[PDB]
Amino acid sequence: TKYELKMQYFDEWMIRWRKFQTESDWEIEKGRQWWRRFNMAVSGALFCGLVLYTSGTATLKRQYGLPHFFDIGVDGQAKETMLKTLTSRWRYTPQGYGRVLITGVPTYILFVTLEHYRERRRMQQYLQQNTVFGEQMRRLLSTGKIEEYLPVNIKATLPASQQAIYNY
Amino acid sequence: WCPEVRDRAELEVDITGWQWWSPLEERRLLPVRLRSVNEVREIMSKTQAKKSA
Amino acid sequence: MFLFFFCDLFWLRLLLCMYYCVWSRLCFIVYFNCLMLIFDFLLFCLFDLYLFVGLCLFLLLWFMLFNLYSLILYYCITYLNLYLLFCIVFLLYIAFLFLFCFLCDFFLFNNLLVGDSFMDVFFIRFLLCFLECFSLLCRCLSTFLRLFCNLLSSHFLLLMFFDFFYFIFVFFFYGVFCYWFILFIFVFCFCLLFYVFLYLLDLFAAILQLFIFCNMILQLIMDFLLFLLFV
Amino acid sequence: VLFSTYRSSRLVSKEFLHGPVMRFRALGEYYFQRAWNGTLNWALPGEYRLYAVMIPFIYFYHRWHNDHTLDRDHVEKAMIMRWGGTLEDVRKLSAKDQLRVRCFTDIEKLYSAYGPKDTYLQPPGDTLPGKDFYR
Amino acid sequence: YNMLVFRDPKRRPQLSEEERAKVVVNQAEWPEEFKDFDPDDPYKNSPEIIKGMSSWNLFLWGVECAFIYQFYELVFPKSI
Amino acid sequence: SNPADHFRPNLKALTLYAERQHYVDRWLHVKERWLAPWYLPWWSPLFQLGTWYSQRSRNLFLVENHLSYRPYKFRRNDEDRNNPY
Amino acid sequence: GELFVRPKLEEIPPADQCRGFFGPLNDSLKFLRLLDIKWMMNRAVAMRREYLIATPTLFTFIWMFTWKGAVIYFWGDRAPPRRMDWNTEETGRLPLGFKPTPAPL
Amino acid sequence: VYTRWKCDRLPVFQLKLFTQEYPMHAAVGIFTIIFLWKHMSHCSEETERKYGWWAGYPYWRDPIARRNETKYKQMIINNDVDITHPKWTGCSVEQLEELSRVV
Amino acid sequence: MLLGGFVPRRFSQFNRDPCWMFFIFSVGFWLGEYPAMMIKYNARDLVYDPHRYVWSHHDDHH
Amino acid sequence: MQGSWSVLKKNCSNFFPGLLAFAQQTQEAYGIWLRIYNRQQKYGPTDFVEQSETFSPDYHKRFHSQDKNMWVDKELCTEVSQKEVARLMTYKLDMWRMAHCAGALLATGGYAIPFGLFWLANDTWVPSSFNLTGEELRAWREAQDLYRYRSAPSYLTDTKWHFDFHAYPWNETQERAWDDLFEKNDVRRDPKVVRPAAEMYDGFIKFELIRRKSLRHLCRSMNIPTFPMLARLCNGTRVRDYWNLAWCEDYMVITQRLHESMTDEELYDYAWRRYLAPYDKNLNREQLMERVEDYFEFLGPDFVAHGKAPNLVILTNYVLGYYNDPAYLEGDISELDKNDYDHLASWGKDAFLRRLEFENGPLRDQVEAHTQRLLAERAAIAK
Ligand SMILES: CCCCCCCCCCCCCCCCCC(=O)OC[C@H](COP(=O)([O-])OCC(O)COP(=O)([O-])OC[C@@H](COC(=O)CCCCCCCCCCCCCCCCC)OC(=O)CCCCCCCCCCCCCCCCC)OC(=O)CCCCCCCCCCCCCCCCC
Ligand SMILES: CCCCCCCCCCCCCCCCCC(=O)OC[C@H](COP(=O)([O-])OCC(O)COP(=O)([O-])OC[C@@H](COC(=O)CCCCCCCCCCCCCCCCC)OC(=O)CCCCCCCCCCCCCCCCC)OC(=O)CCCCCCCCCCCCCCCCC
Ligand SMILES: CCCCCCCCCCCCCCCCCC(=O)OC[C@H](COP(=O)([O-])OCC(O)COP(=O)([O-])OC[C@@H](COC(=O)CCCCCCCCCCCCCCCCC)OC(=O)CCCCCCCCCCCCCCCCC)OC(=O)CCCCCCCCCCCCCCCCC
Ligand SMILES: CCCCCCCCCCCCCCCCCC(=O)OC[C@H](COP(=O)([O-])OCC(O)COP(=O)([O-])OC[C@@H](COC(=O)CCCCCCCCCCCCCCCCC)OC(=O)CCCCCCCCCCCCCCCCC)OC(=O)CCCCCCCCCCCCCCCCC
Ligand SMILES: CCCCCCCCCCCCCCCCCC(=O)OC[C@H](COP(=O)([O-])OCC(O)COP(=O)([O-])OC[C@@H](COC(=O)CCCCCCCCCCCCCCCCC)OC(=O)CCCCCCCCCCCCCCCCC)OC(=O)CCCCCCCCCCCCCCCCC
Ligand SMILES: CCCCCCCCCCCCCCCCCC(=O)OC[C@H](COP(=O)([O-])OCC(O)COP(=O)([O-])OC[C@@H](COC(=O)CCCCCCCCCCCCCCCCC)OC(=O)CCCCCCCCCCCCCCCCC)OC(=O)CCCCCCCCCCCCCCCCC
Ligand SMILES: CCCCCCCCCCCCO[C@@H]1O[C@H](CO)[C@@H](O[C@H]2O[C@H](CO)[C@@H](O)[C@H](O)[C@H]2O)[C@H](O)[C@H]1O
Repeated sequence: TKYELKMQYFDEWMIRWRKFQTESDWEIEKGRQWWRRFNMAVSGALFCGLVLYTSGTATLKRQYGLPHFFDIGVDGQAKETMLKTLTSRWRYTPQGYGRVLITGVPTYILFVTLEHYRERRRMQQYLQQNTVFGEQMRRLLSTGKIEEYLPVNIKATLPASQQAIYNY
Repeated sequence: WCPEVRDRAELEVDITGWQWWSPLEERRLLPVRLRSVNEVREIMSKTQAKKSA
Repeated sequence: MFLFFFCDLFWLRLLLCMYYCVWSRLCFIVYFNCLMLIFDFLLFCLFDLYLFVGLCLFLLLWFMLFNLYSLILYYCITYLNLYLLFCIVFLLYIAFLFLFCFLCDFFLFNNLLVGDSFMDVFFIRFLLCFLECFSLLCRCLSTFLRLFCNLLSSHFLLLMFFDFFYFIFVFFFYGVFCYWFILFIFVFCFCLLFYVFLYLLDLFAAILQLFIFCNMILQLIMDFLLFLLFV
Repeated sequence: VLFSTYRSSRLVSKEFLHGPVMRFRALGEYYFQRAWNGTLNWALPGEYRLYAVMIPFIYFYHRWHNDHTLDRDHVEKAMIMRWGGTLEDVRKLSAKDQLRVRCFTDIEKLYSAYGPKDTYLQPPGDTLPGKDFYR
Repeated sequence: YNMLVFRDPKRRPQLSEEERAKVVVNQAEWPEEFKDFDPDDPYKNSPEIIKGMSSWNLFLWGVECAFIYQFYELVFPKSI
Repeated sequence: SNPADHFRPNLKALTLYAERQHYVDRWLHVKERWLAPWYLPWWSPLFQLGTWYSQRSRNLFLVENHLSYRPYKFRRNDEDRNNPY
Repeated sequence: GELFVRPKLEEIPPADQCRGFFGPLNDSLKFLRLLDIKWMMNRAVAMRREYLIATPTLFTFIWMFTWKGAVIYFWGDRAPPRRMDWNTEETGRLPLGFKPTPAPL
Repeated sequence: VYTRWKCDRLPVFQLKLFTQEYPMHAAVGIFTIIFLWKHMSHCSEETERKYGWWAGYPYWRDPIARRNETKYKQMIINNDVDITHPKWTGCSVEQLEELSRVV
Repeated sequence: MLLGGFVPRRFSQFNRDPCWMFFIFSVGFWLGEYPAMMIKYNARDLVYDPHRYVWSHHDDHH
Repeated sequence: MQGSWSVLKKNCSNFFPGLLAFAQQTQEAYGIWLRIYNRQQKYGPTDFVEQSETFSPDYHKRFHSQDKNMWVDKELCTEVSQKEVARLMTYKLDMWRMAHCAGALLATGGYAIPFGLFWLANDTWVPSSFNLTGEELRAWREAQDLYRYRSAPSYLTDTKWHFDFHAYPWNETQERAWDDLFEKNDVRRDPKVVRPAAEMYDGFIKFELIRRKSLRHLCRSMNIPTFPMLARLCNGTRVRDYWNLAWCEDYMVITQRLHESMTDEELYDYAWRRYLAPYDKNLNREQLMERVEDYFEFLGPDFVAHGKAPNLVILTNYVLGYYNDPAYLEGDISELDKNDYDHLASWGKDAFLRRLEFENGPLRDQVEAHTQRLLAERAAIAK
């Protein structure tokens, strides 16, 4: 299922009618942002791990060998530990397109899958909302079209000092 | 009717070789000329001596 | 908002088509230094240092078709806008800069930290590095600003002087028939001299500004070029 | 397979419009393909006659465009604002009156910043209409 | 010579004085266009492009064109 | 003023106007039409290129909580500094 | 200007010789090397790793001159006003008696 | 022999030039074009009146008002919009009729 | 680059080449438009517009 | 080669059989490569196995080093035969092109179908397995040779122009080697005369410093797909692997003299994989043997002695010189009797042209003498 094609219209409409954005929807969007950042972090960690695993033995020796910039002692211990751990077993160290594929395709797949499922989660969350945004989302998924000016049609709640327009 | 020159120039330009001066190759080839008869005699004598030894 | 307009080069495009349907040699170039970067033999560069030649030649042609012909009265410099020139210089300068940066050779920037180890790192060298990193962008901005301001000022001055000359020539030529004809003749001769001088100055300045515009970009490129020696 | 990427794939015969093309090339080559026609970056040729012919033509067509399309707008604005503020009011005048007004506009253009300012500043005591004449 | 910024090109001599002195000049073989040839006025005898059309005539033609351009509206004015 | 007016393009022919909402919506419709078919899986790089950046920008806009007021981009008058409305 | 050759392992001075803001962070003060920026700069200069100082700067400038500059200019949040228009959290809720459409099923 | 400039057609040479000769420049140009059309593609009516006309805005006919009138008429007619709806007017239809009878 | 070409020695030679003929025609236009403007814009019967003080560009650009 | 409908039909008909054959070849080549990789990892030098880093002296960019990152397995004949190596090389080419096509398909979903139609209409980028008959294989080889002809001259010109513009040879023998290296295939080049160019260019540029544009041209000339090129260290790795396999096979053949016992078609294929023998030349066994012996001689004794081949850039130029055909010249010499500027005859000569003809014509000496005498007289009168 392709949720982005449906959700783009809803996002544009919300930006156009952001005045009726309840704190719940704002929290939903903040959570979406946080999950995007988390997905970026985990994908970057996976990419770094794959890069390190496929790195050449001489490259690892140069990177995790002498000299030590700080020379505190913990730095050298950690570098030696990592170097021994990497160089103990045999590792597939491809070069060129092969390393590119190995390091990128898993990262891209992970990031895209996480983002797509988070988008589905956000669609569900907006469906479960009891606000005008949730009603708009449900109507969009029902009729397939975005109904603009909906908040004023169904007379969504307004501040006490702005209810004169509904006075009809 | 001088295809070699055409091809070389076109290829040099198509590979970002815009410059039209080659001082080094000219320096290598500028003093080339057909030898005189006496020079040919001397060269032949040198070759004969080399072959003999 | 979408405005449809045309450049003022259609006749010049027609002339280019007419006179360049057949090949012709080129021996005079405004900025010849883009072709000869290396002067000491046996020095060679693995970087594509000759990539700027085509852009240089095209920019020279475009700016010469516009600026030089602008001296003709009522000719329009269609591109004469500050931010448009900024966009052009941004394109060129930032493209070359990102070409150098995509190389992913951090040592290339070691020369940014000015001075030697004797100088204090934090209070002298780091400040100098900051100033130089700022100076790169300032050089870009100065290039585009200079190109804009030279043309603007030159054409303002030309318009004002031409207006004054028209005024005096039309509304005070009758003085030739009067007893104060000598004053009018002196003024007219001075105006002719000023006219000639201004035209010569503008002609020279346009070409010189194009030369400088290309030289700034070439200097940017040269600042990060490293030459190996043949052995 | 649909379209060729090579310029060698001809779409017409070699003799198509040969004569007119030869005439056009003769026009192009006669004055330009000469030793003394050394261009500066393809923009400034060495033949004097090229300048002598092209500068006047460029000036002529630019001036015609400016006079009949650009300054005409300013002239029309002046006529409209000074004689009713509407096009019909101007058309109510005769051709000679319009000519007089347009020539006065030309006078103003010629004076510019180097001339008397009574042409647009009303001296005190003047009996001519002011700015609120049509208001 | 010069006409504004346009300078008349001059052919560089190629013969030495000794060789030059031995040259025999025979203007009978020269074309009628170039006889008594003068470097300072080589086109004095050059034919006119149009017979009877003087430079002053063209100058006056341009002046008349300018006068028309400036005076036609005075005689045949048109409404806006 | 008059000398400054001489530095304008001299060959303006036509001007067209269009609201940002309208053409953005039309572009979204075209993008949906071309990205809808089944033979373009959602995990394809093309689909992500089409959708992810737009989604991220719109989410950033929605999450925005600014203490200041940003005047409407397409007001009738934006030249008065003392009237943001 | 000229070609750069990385120093050999034996040409790199020891860490103890490096100086901080006030003085060398020798034994009993090694863990302070992490926090002293000037000590790190001097160590990088000694180790010929000057790029660590120059690369972050230049890139930062670029990042400001290219992407963040305009982002701040066009979308940045200006200083808040004295009298603030806080949100009453009253808008958005559906009215009483409204029958929302059923969710997909 | 084969050369891109002499053998390939113009579109192919254009793609090759801007993909394998000057790709970074093309990328920067596209970026700048997008920026210009995203942030420098709007002109308010007041701005048009001030600077948008060669000789000045002709207030005696107000072409901007006519343009907007045509725009709104076309939108209303094509989209079948009831401009008498309470949201547009802020009052019920009966109140509108009462006002019409009053004035 | 101003390298060469036909160069008339004096005015009378401008008719020896079509290009210079057109050039001299253009010069005649250029120089003769000025006397025309003198005669037209300094005429006795020329009259300033009575409504010249009703409106001016100075108030418009101000 | 340009696409065509006949080739499109051929490839469409043989699409699925071609895929099946490619899968079988993939299994076989995976087995062969597993053997070779195990042998390399077990008996390879420490630098080769550990992938020692070689950085450029200007921008410190890592690239494969010919001496360290390339190793010739002299004892590979025990585990792997020559035919298996040739099969692996052919499969590597086919797999590269198939992988690029598959990447395009995965990237663009179902929108690559028309591009697939363009692909199947030309044999340039289709695998060899798509040909099920001799005529189809001949056409495919012709297309590959056409691509090589299209690409190689640019690479050769790039190398020669850069070196000649930025450097010159040290001694006369180097000059002769450099000049004779880039001769057209219509003449026979002596490998002994040409070899010193390898050391000279090693002095100028090694394989570790090869530029990205030159690499692109070389990969084009080797029928290696270049889009997306990406960094220079991917196609560089492909080139290194292919030439390492070729060098191993060459050492095997030289040691075992297999080429003498090799049959005509197999010999032609062996030369072709070295870019020595185009199929359109219709070479016989004598010419193939001569070219192969010249290639072995160019490799030099040091190749057998220590497994060290000459500079790879110069080797590639030398081998690709066989695809640098003489510049075409068509048309009878009688065509030179025509004229090119008849269309201008109607225009005649203007005053300036008449003056130039008069001054620089056969009467030039008389005019010069008259002018100089007149000028001298005028100067004397002035003084
Ligand atoms: C190679 C290229 C060379 C050539 C370069 C040429 C160009 C010149 C260079 C300069 C650039 C010029 C600019 C050109 C235009 C480019 C486009 C552009 O500018 O877009 C910016 C544009 C700016 O955003 P925006 O549109 O203005 O909107 C602003 C909003 O913030 C947007 O909101 P959002 O929702 O998108 O979120 C964005 C988020 C982005 O971040 C995230 O989403 C989360 C983090 C992502 C991490 C990614 C992976 C990193 C590695 C993971 C771990 C690996 C190791 C694993 C193993 C460990 C073993 C122990 O950032 C934030 O909002 C900030 C969050 C920070 C949280 C901090 C919390 C405090 C604790 C942590 C910090 C303090 C630690 C102290 C420790 C002290 C110890 C003593 O886009 C972004 O920056 C965000 C989107 C892209 C994110 C990419 C993330 C990866 C970045 C690369 C990392 C690796 C390379 C760098 C290191 C290399 C070392 C060798
Ligand atoms: C529609 C899809 C959209 C996709 C968008 C994403 C981007 C494009 C995707 C990929 C496109 C295909 C082509 C990519 C380039 C290929 C390059 C190449 O040929 O490499 C060959 C090369 C193979 O050759 P090799 O001989 O095996 O090894 C190379 C030699 O070592 C070479 O030896 P060497 O001598 O050259 O050694 C030097 C080498 C050494 O490096 C390597 O080669 C090693 C591999 C790279 C390591 C990178 C990680 C380094 C550590 C990062 C630590 C971060 C900590 C942060 C902590 C934060 C805590 C809060 O290079 C370096 O030193 C460069 C280091 C990187 C510097 C980064 C500077 C960034 C500045 C940022 C400025 C500010 C940005 C804005 C502001 C942001 C913040 C607000 O490949 C690699 O080594 C790795 C290739 C990886 C390719 C990229 C994979 C992409 C995955 C994407 C996943 C996410 C998708 C998101 C989709 C979103 C929706 C659409
Ligand atoms: C609603 C009203 C209508 C308008 C609708 C507009 C819709 C707009 C949609 C929204 C667009 C938003 C974005 C707009 C941004 C604009 C930016 C801008 O203007 O920047 C300035 C910038 C100015 O650039 P420039 O430096 O002046 O150079 C561009 C020039 O085109 C010169 O550059 P170049 O010379 O390098 O170009 C190459 C040139 C190379 O040179 C040539 O090929 C020479 C010819 C040049 C033609 C182009 C110049 C046009 C000159 C003015 C118009 C000519 C007269 C037209 C007469 C119209 C009468 C009503 O070749 C061509 O131009 C190829 C086309 C040749 C056509 C030949 C046709 C032959 C037909 C023969 C038929 C025979 C039938 C026989 C039947 C017998 C039966 C018995 O403009 C551009 O760069 C192009 C902007 C275009 C943007 C796309 C617009 C959408 C497409 C609209 C097409 C409308 C077609 C229907 C019209 C129907 C009549 C009303
Ligand atoms: C569904 C998700 C999709 C995601 C989006 C994907 C978008 C498309 C991107 C391209 C993806 C790959 C396409 C298929 C390629 C075929 C497989 C392959 O690698 O072939 C080998 C071959 C390796 O090339 P090489 O130069 O020989 O490698 C040098 C190494 O030293 C070689 O090392 P060596 O010398 O030791 O030799 C080893 C050799 C020895 O073996 C042999 O000799 C036997 C043959 C083995 C290979 C057979 C290949 C057959 C290809 C044709 C297949 C049939 C096609 C049929 C088409 C018609 C169908 C109707 O075996 C290999 O070739 C192994 C190579 C390493 C494996 C690479 C695969 C990694 C990714 C797969 C795992 C993913 C896990 C995800 C986990 C998720 C967790 C959350 O691949 C290529 O030709 C390279 C690809 C060329 C196109 C590049 C296009 C740009 C790619 C940029 C990627 C950036 C990251 C992703 C984000 C993108 C954002 C813009
Ligand atoms: C069922 C099958 C099996 C399953 C599938 C298997 C997988 C298949 C897929 C993989 C296949 C791979 C192999 C493909 C090989 C063939 C490739 C190819 O195309 O060859 C050229 C191929 C001919 O090849 P060939 O004859 O065999 O010669 C090959 C030679 O070896 C010549 O070789 P060459 O090397 O010299 O040629 C190479 C040439 C290839 O190119 C070409 O040759 C150009 C082709 C197009 C030419 C078009 C000319 C005609 C234009 C007409 C315009 C309209 C006219 C008016 C129409 C009016 C209609 C009413 O140049 C290039 O390679 C340039 C590459 C450029 C790459 C662009 C990358 C852009 C990246 C963007 C920047 C990103 C930066 C990072 C940003 C990161 C941000 C975070 O071209 C054609 O066949 C021309 C087709 C033209 C079609 C008609 C015109 C277009 C129609 C468009 C319709 C649109 C409809 C919708 C409109 C909607 C409007 C709203
Ligand atoms: C006079 C006016 C005429 C008209 C002019 C028209 C207006 C043009 C204006 C602008 C022109 C310049 C634009 C330049 C942009 C900047 C370029 C740049 O920075 O490039 C850097 C850089 C330069 O490339 P390069 O690899 O160094 O060498 C380029 C040479 O051309 C390689 O040359 P080579 O000789 O070394 O190799 C030759 C041969 C070598 O042979 C091979 O390599 C074997 C065959 C390989 C097949 C392809 C393998 C691909 C593998 C996967 C690649 C990664 C995918 C990433 C994920 C997907 C992202 C979408 O390769 C080929 O034959 C390539 C065939 C490609 C045919 C397609 C060309 C485009 C035609 C238009 C089709 C699309 C129209 C869309 C718009 C209309 C929609 C209705 O680009 C890359 O690194 C390539 C990245 C490619 C990523 C995928 C494409 C991303 C762009 C968006 C695609 C959207 C698809 C939409 C589908 C339909 C939707 C409805
Ligand atoms: C491959 C990885 C798969 C992971 C699958 C899921 C793992 C288990 C759940 C992980 C933890 C989730 O818990 C997560 O906590 C953070 C707070 O820290 C919440 O985040 C909340 O508070 C933070 C506080 O800064 C706000 O910025 C954010 O807007 C708000 O939503 C997330 O809404 C919640 O989802």
